[PDB]
Amino acid sequence: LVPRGSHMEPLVTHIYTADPSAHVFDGKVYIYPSHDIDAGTPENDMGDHFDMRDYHVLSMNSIPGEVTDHGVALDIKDIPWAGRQLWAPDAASKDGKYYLYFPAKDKEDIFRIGVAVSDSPAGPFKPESEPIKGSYSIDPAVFKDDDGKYYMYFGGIWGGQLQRWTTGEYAGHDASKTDLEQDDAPAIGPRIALMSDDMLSFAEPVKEISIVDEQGNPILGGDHDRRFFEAAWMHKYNGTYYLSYSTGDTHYIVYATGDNPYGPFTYRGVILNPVIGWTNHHSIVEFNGKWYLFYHDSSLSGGKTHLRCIKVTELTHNADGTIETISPYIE
Ligand SMILES: [Ca+2]
Ligand code: NA
Repeated sequence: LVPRGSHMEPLVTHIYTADPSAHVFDGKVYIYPSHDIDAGTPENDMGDHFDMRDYHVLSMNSIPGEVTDHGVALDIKDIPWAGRQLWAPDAASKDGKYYLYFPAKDKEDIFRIGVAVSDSPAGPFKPESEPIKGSYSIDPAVFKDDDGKYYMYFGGIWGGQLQRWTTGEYAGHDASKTDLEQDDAPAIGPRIALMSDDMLSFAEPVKEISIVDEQGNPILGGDHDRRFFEAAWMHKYNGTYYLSYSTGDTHYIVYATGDNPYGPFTYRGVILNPVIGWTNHHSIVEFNGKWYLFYHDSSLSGGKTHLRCIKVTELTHNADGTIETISPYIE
């Protein structure tokens, strides 16, 4: 039991970890990451090489600090609706219950988002027997706004299948493997829905978020440096709403700002430059008055994209609301 997270070192090494969603529950940091395994499945752009099967919840009392692995919180074998692939999760707390939101493919090989419930932030969690009605695609972030309303941000293109949901019904397994394939049109936007009071469903039809440049024009499909790929995250600073996300094939975490949960959000700049390994996935959390960026890389595995490790670093906002770009391997 030794302290970790002082010089951007891996927070845990006994398992591979990715896609960290960090929260402060009960005055502690709780982290909800994917648990990477060396499944030896084929590698490709639809992500079959990411064949995760369970979640472990991690916690820290301080940063740096000892990282507690609380064991298996949820196993894919116990989720009745799920076929494969437990991808980037998140958690929320309401009225003394804890909710784990997770993307997984159903038995028709279509990504949906499910919820599982516990009395403890560390789990374990009991999955609902079906996924959230009207959910689709991947990478949920459930954000509690200051007014007590909770919103799920979600979506991912390419293997996350968001490009196959243009009409509210799945376009089929022969549909686009990437995006709309119209680079001069506006890019695909992430999704948002207000959550129900009981946290098991959406309280409205799912909305799509507009992301625009500094001149107010939509980010285009061809603009891979700035357009949404996956890993939506929401935080607030100065009353401004910050939508951050991964750009996928250009390997950035970027951010965009707006004045309400639904946007539009105006692209501002880069949160995190590219890491070791193809994927880049993060969260941003305030703990004891300091802001932290949780992220991952493939450093521990010697550069294997599907065997990752989570890390943390301090994140600096300026008073005008801009954020200083982090480069992962400099200081
Ligand atoms: Ca996430
Ligand atoms: Na910048």
